[PDB]
Amino acid sequence: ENKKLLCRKCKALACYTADVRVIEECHYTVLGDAFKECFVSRPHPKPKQFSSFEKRAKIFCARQNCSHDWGIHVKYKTFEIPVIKIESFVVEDIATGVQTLYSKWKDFHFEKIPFDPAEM
Amino acid sequence: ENKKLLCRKCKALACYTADVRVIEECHYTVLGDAFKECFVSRPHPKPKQFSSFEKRAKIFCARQNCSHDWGIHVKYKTFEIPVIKIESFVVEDIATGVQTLYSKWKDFHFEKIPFDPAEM
RNA sequence: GACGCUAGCGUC
RNA sequence: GACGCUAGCGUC
Ligand SMILES: [Zn+2]
Ligand SMILES: [Zn+2]
Repeated sequence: ENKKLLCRKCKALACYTADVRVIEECHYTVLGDAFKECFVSRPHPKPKQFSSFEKRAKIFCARQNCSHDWGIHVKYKTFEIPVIKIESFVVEDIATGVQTLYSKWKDFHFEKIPFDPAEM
Repeated sequence: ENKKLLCRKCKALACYTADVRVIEECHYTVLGDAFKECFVSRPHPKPKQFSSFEKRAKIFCARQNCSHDWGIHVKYKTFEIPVIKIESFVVEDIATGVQTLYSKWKDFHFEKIPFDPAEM
């Protein structure tokens, strides 16, 4: 069932599992312009290249006074997208409100939709 | 089902699960004189007391050119005993030869006989 | 980011 | 030892 991700630090809404996409069964990104508003970016202090994408920026919660580290932003194929680490969020079940703290995506089981270039 | 612990680094036989005893359902020690031949000690650089015992020393694989860290030696009640961390070892099934690498005792499921002072 | 590794610190 | 938290390094 649908879930939302909240910033672990300030509990601000980040996105919904419906917006989440999986790349190479290993990396997690989020679609839509709404999410772009929820984080700010910063040139990565240790940028580098690996696999199918290059690491350009660190990303953080947009909430001033929070600035919680949410992960990175990368160039993947012809796209520049955010890649997030679940450890930076609280997962909340929308129907019940039950909150879950994961450390690894491997432990978080949901409909893991694979990334599709045709979604932009 | 009885199994043997091998030094993770040099693969030397250390003990059997038969010899293992649990203290406070959290800490693991080894009975018998045979095990006493398999490790050497060195005063603990960062001693301290906690729970029911006192940390006196570190213990290492007695094999020279190995000396893999196996855990500690403590005064517990009126006992001087070794306390081992499972991640310093490789578990081997005696019947099949299958080897398992655990990191935490909670993950290792064997007949965990609790410590009995009546056994020295 | 995913994973692996070293060092240090902290609690019982 | 059982947990917990930092920092750095490496790999793709
Ligand atoms: Zn936040
Ligand atoms: Zn050894």
